[PDB]
Amino acid sequence: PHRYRPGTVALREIRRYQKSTELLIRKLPFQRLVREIAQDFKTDLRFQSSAVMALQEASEAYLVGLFEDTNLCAIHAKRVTIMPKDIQLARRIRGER
Amino acid sequence: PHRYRPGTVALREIRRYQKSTELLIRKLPFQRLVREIAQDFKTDLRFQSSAVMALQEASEAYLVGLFEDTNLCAIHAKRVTIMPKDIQLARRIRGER
Amino acid sequence: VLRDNIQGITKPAIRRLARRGGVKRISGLIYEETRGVLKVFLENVIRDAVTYTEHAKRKTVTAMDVVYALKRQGRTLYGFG
Amino acid sequence: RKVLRDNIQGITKPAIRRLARRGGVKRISGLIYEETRGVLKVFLENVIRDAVTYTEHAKRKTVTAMDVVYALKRQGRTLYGFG
Amino acid sequence: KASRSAKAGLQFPVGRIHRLLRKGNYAVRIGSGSAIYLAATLEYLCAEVLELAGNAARDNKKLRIMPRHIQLAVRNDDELAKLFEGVTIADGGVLPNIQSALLP
Amino acid sequence: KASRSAKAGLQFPVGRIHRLLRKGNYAVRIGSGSAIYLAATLEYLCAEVLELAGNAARDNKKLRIMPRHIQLAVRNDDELAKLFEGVTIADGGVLPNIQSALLPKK
Amino acid sequence: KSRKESYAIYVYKVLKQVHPDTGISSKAMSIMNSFVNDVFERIAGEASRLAHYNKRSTITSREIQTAVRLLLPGELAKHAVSEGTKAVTKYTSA
Amino acid sequence: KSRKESYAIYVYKVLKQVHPDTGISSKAMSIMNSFVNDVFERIAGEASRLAHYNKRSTITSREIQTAVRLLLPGELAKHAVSEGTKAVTKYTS
DNA sequence: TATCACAATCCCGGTGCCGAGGCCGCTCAATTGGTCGTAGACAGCTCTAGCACCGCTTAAACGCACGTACGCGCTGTCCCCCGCGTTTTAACCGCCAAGGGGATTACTCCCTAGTCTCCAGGCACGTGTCAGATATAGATTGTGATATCCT
DNA sequence: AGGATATCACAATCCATATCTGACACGTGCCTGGAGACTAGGGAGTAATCCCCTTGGCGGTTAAAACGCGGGGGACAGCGCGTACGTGCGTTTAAGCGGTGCTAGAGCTGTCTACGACCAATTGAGCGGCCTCGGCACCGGGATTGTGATA
Repeated sequence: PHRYRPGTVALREIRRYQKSTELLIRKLPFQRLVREIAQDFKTDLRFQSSAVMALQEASEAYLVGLFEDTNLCAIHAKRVTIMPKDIQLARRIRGER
Repeated sequence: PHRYRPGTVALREIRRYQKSTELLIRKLPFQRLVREIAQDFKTDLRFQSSAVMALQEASEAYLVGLFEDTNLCAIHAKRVTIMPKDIQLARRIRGER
Repeated sequence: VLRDNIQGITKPAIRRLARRGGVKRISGLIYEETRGVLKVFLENVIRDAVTYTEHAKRKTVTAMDVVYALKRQGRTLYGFG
Repeated sequence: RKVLRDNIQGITKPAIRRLARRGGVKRISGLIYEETRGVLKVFLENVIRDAVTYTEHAKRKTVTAMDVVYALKRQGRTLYGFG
Repeated sequence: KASRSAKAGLQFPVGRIHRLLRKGNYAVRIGSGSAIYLAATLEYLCAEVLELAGNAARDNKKLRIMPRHIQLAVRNDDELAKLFEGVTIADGGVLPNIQSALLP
Repeated sequence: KASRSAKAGLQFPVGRIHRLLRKGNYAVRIGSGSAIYLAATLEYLCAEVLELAGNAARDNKKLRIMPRHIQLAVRNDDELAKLFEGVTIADGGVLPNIQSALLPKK
Repeated sequence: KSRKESYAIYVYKVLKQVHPDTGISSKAMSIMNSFVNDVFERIAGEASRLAHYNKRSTITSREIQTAVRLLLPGELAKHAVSEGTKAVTKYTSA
Repeated sequence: KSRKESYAIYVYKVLKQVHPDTGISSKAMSIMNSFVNDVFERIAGEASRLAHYNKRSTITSREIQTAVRLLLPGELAKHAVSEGTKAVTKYTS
């Protein structure tokens, strides 16, 4: 039947997610990930229901900020696809490791 | 007579300047530049002979640090030449403007 | 105990994160890589958070602990405490 | 009083080439020189303005080494060797 | 009696700000012009950000400033986005910005 | 009269560091152990950097530590380069390093 | 019973004076309160360091004015210094 | 003639005990002195903020221990803690 | 694909010079000893408040088929960037005279801490109304496939 | 016989409206902390010197920069092609919600106790300043990998 050409559902998704301001990761998998990470620093911890929310907001802001720079670095090389080379280059220019 | 192929005097220069630790800009043009810039913030100023030295050290460290990232961004795009696109990309990823 | 939760950051979640960032087309090897990045960021923050907590002799990681852990990496977060 | 003009062209091409070589660059395009002069001017304004603020706060006229070191520290560019 | 924050035409509490400066271990002695000056700049920054936020909320057919509008009005201004260098705003979204190469 | 540095087994000054704490406006009152602890960490970090710098200077048949050697010994250490992250060192040069894609292929 | 102080009512006064017909949600007020706390601590810390480099012991209006000039960029700092001067003058006129 | 109050001779002592046959220039002494100053200011600032968050008023050794555990990265913060604890313990004796 | 002549690079070493190390006198600040107010460690208690589980949905994820466009690889062009040689122009070094500003010291007058008191401004708590969110529906729109008009 | 191209059809976004709940604006009670008023005081403004150190000038050397030519190599354009990513459909599965019980931790209050600030006096440690030398730069010169031209 109908079939959108590759690169219009993508732009509609871009325009939809850049507009709304929800949380993009499912709260429960992220909370379990946070607890599994914290297991290595103090056994039998306890997390407020808002500390996890702050960690998730910070994490999503960080990943979005990283993908913006990865996209710039990908466009720099005559492309539109982003590959791990771009992420690693962005994280090297920004000074992380 | 003799003629080094393009790209060996360059590497010899790279190996020579990465090894020695002098100052690479002539002190007097840089000092005049600093004074001409400061003219716009307080008329009839006065510079210690060591403040100019600190400004020059900081400036050269900044420019060297910028050229390292510009070189990475140029190699990223299948090149060895660095163009203003690379400098602007590096200064955008690093967060400056 | 919990094992292998970094797979909870599913591939569609990463697609949505990239779409908010402005990416039109994502390679196939990004996803795994991205998880790595995430699993490092948290390790650098949560640790500080825990350090800010067991110093106050407490046992519950507050939201101010996370806010301070962020602030001490130049990543200030407005909105929590 | 002197008025100095057109001094950014004092940072000549071979000096910029030397900086690039230290940075590790092999081949330099031809339009990098004006761009580098621009970047340098911007950084220098940003640092000299803070240095002059620190100086004219303490009721002085002589931009000291420590005024520059503080103007740099408050940009995340700590500079060991002049304090 | 007469309030101090209202003695200078301000809206931010000069008393609370002065007590915070004193009991905050910034210097030993603290002048009486410091509280008023600090409160004036704090109120100016609040007025500017709130004005731009209200404008951005009206240009979206709403009546209540939500975090979305503060993020919009902060990233969409030069000096303010310079003052907000590394600030994440919870529930702020991002600026709507598609590149030019990705467009059809 | 014995110096507190000697009692605590250090070399760095405990008295001077304690006073510097008391008159720096860090808190209203400062405990006795804070000076000793801070001095111990300061001396340890100094020992680390100076040891590595002396090594890097001996690798050049030079019996004197110059800024160049401090830079070489700080950038070649993961943790110290993480501690000197945003720091410039005057007269320090840079690390000898050429990217692969610039060398002559053959 | 415990209490905590915030800049809620003050930010709300400023809003009702600059935008008389516009409310402000709860989360936005928390954001503005965090913003005020952060800018306050930045200006005050920089002023402390300033009054410590010149071996002074008093954070007068001079230190706050210079700290505002150092932190706020460009046209922001100009207007903020102007407002601070006007306020100090009005108050000193008793 | 006002006095200049630096960490020159203490850095020199540490060096002469850890690398007994090597000297140190004057530029390198200035760099190490500024380094000690910067690390001191970082650690003291963090200890102050830690005392301030927990509604305390004293900078005990606990706060300096935590500030070291925050600022110093990875494996350094273990040896620095060991040295500090050993020094305090020998002081109390 | 193996060999040759030349243009840096490196090491030996000899001199000097100069920046590091040793040493002296003072002087300022670290140490010692009481005295005291002060915050901080400690036990109980009441109450949140985060953890655990479970039932039930249902929205979101996963896996597969396909087929389209994008990354990549090869070739060719020619523009532009490096190497090299000459000339000269402006940096470097230094010697120095003016002088302008920064540091110091003593006075003093102004502005801030400390303390008790008391009132009024701010916070927790209820209360109800208004605006954001949700559900349908219609009209506007942007995208994609196609017959038709050109070469 | 295919491309251009205006043209026709269809899924998605967006106003317009009812309606609905919850989240904010508003009034109230109470408390705690800010404002006066007085006292003591010590820190910053003012003045005067003075010494030092920064600007300006010049004058000589000399090496770094500017220019101009010439050759090569690398960046860009152009095309084919293979694959790998987006799109869509159908099944399944955990995430969300809400709800209840449990106990663990946390904030608060009183209680004590040990500990750190304050002050007065003492001496020793460290700093500025003057000598003495040994590591480093600097130059000449011999030996050594390396690089483009030969074959």
